[PDB]
Amino acid sequence: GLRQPAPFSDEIEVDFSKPYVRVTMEEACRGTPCERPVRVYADGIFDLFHSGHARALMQAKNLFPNTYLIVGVCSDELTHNFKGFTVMNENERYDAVQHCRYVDEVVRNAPWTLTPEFLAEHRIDFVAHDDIPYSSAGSDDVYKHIKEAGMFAPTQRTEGISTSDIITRIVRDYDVYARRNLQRIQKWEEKSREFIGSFLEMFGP
Amino acid sequence: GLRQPAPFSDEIEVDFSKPYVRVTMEEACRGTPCERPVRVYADGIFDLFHSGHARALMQAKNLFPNTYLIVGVCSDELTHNFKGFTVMNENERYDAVQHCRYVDEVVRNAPWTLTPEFLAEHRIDFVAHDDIPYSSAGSDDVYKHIKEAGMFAPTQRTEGISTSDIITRIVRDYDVYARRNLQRQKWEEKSREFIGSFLEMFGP
Ligand SMILES: C[N+](C)(C)CCOP(=O)([O-])OP(=O)(O)OC[C@H]1O[C@@H](n2ccc(N)nc2=O)[C@H](O)[C@@H]1O
Ligand SMILES: C[N+](C)(C)CCOP(=O)([O-])OP(=O)(O)OC[C@H]1O[C@@H](n2ccc(N)nc2=O)[C@H](O)[C@@H]1O
Repeated sequence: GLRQPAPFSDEIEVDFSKPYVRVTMEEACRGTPCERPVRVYADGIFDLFHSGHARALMQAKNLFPNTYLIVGVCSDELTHNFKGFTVMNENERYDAVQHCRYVDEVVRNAPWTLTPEFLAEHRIDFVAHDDIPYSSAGSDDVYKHIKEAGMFAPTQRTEGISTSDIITRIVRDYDVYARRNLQRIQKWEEKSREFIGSFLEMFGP
Repeated sequence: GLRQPAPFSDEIEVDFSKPYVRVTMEEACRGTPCERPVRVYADGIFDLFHSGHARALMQAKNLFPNTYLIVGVCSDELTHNFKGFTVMNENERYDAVQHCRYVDEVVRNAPWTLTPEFLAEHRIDFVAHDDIPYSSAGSDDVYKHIKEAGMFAPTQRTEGISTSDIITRIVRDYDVYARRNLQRQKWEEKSREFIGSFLEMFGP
């Protein structure tokens, strides 16, 4: 079992007498020595941290026999810009992921698009996300180049769970509930369907 | 690290050739030889599983040098009955806890009140929860009897976070957003009463 949370990128002592060398799917799947695990990077908002996230993170932890899971979490600032609102701000979301079971390391304030230097800095061998193209402004897929590098490792999305769902579950209930106490309208019953959807647009795609 | 989730209670084998024998704070804090960890029970709804929960569990895991953390998760039925609603469904919250870092095994469909024979089958050495007396049912504290056995290990609530808080953030903005679009009166005065009432349904 684990008694303590996951190290932030900062806490950890890293060595540049160690050159940057990735591994190959074959070399990684044959499985790595204990001193040299495979290093994988998964990224996201992780708003309303839930099972869908955690399973993806488990998928990611298990890609190879010996693996080190690092997880980039984006800032509120970057997220509100390119995506929509978070219900929970970055610190809560930083704390959340630290408590996940398969998480070795947390990377704060992580970049929307990944750069050669980020990958070199954090010594990343592969990258874990779902195989849908991510369109964030200017790009049809922001993982395209990581895919092309052969660096990309796809994952599977859990069904029935998502941050939109958790929001729509609540909002749907309050909508009818508020209006009910107002009675104690007709256009609302019509626009209720219209309002809720629009509301969740603000939270992304 | 850990590549796999937490077992459930049933999913694991248990050998009853071992009689039920608890352990004192003393020889527990002295530390427990490997094959005999200390077994601690923490319980809750874990609706909207969050970091207040997760750290609560971390303390629980850390109460002793060698500690086995069992965590019970109460049913929708029990919860809707004795507490209020859950936006998360019992099967969802069963899954949530599985992915927590400090949790060795999960116990589905937990009791609202803990019983001698429940503590017997799960071989529970101690119990971790906050020291605020828990009043539901007719009990003004449901842990009092567990307290009195000296079997209780308190924990500390995190702050700024709780399952009720995540509701109000989401809720609030929508109360004002809807009304805003609505114009396309007097709701403002009552608005605070509304939200408050809405969160009463999920508990205190
Ligand atoms: C901004 N990026 C593109 C750099 C990082 C990706 O941003 P994002 O919006 O995909 O982050 P997110 O928090 O929505 O998703 C985190 C990860 O959890 C996975 N996920 C999410 C929800 C869900 N029900 N099942 C999942 O498997 C997604 O595939 C993703 O790989
Ligand atoms: C009903 N019981 C007593 C049988 C089980 C306990 O029910 P509960 O209402 O305490 O469950 P809950 O989900 O509200 O709390 C779960 C656990 O997380 C901890 N917790 C929760 C929120 C928070 N901000 N800080 C915390 O430390 C609580 O101490 C509790 O131990």
